[PDB]
Amino acid sequence: DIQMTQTTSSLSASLGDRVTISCRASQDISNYLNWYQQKPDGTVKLLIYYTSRLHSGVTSRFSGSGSGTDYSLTISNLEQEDIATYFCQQGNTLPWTFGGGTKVEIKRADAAPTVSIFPPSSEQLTSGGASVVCFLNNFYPKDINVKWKIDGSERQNGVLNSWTDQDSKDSTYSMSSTLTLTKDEYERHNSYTCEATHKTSTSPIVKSFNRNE
Amino acid sequence: EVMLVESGGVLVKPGGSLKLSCAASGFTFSRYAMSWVRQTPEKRLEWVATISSGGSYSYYPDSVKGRFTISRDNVKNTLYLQMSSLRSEDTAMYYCARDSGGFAYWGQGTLVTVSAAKTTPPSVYPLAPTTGSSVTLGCLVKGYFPEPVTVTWNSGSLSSGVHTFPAVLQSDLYTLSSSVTVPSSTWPSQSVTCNVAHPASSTKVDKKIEP
Repeated sequence: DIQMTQTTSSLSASLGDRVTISCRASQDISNYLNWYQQKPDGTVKLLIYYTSRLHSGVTSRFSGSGSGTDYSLTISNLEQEDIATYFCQQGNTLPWTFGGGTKVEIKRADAAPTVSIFPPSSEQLTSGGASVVCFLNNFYPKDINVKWKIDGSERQNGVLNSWTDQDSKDSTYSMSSTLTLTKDEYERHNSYTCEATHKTSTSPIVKSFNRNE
Repeated sequence: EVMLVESGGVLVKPGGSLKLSCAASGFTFSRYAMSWVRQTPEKRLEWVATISSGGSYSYYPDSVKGRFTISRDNVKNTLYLQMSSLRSEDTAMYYCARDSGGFAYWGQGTLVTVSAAKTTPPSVYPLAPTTGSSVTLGCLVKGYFPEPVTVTWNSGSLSSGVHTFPAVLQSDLYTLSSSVTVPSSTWPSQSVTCNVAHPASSTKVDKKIEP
């Protein structure tokens, strides 16, 4: 089997940049090299086949080049709609095999997270559980740290974090953090705080509520 | 327009069998070889099967050879993948594609989850909130299995300012959440509800965000 390697698994580039994504085959594949784009929502389309042939309906901002073992996908000028993962694939010898993908991030100006904290719903409490949720929305760059503090002490067990893909329209990221406690645990404490560290603020960005209020 | 639509991806127990379908339209189906390609949760793509235009010749990689069978109906314009002896590592999004130059067209995919874990409906909780011009609300969708669920707001009338987070699996149950941001003048004077659908449990529930 032939192994396809995209040595860069992610890149960050600015709107208007000419962007190059590279692919190396473990042996000469004689120009039988195809490129795919997968959007964050999972949609896949063929961009380029046989090294350099633009597939019908695809924007001409995409092009492909190469020969032997080394191939490249070029984006002539990066646009907002290009947030996606790009995969190479050899069609020289069975089994057909794919590279591991290169995710393209749009480098935008910094954006501070909007932080929101939510106490457990009365419904969940009545059932014996207590999830506290903290949304950190529309920030850039993706680098962010979130701490939960309960009566001022950090809590790490019972935390579930999730991140959106880069937003197709504004190029920001968002994050959700959920701290799940038992009702009994939740009721032993007063102050619940979700504290984010991001480059847009020299101090932590804090949202909090007190059970006694 | 060329269209391919996969179906049949559901939860199946290890050792089990499942038949996927792919409905083709917008091109002369019987003139093209057709393929299945799958993608693991880690986002790696793997070619699964190809069948010749006339249906006579098939090809599979060793990973699935002897367990999967590709077939087609050149009157109904449908492609099939019969899977058997399924293993948890067969868990993937399964896509159907036309062979032309490359995998020239792809469907939206159908999710096959191979797991011993039990089907469980979500518990849906409102997230309600200290004011500003905009207010953020949300819906916590907790403890369901398998994926997927779909979340909308106000029956889809509210789409702007929505973030729905990818589900995360822990201890055989998924949790996800969705946030929506609206003008403070719109809530609570006007209602906001989240609508959560979980096909595996046949549920569709509405949860009003009450102050």
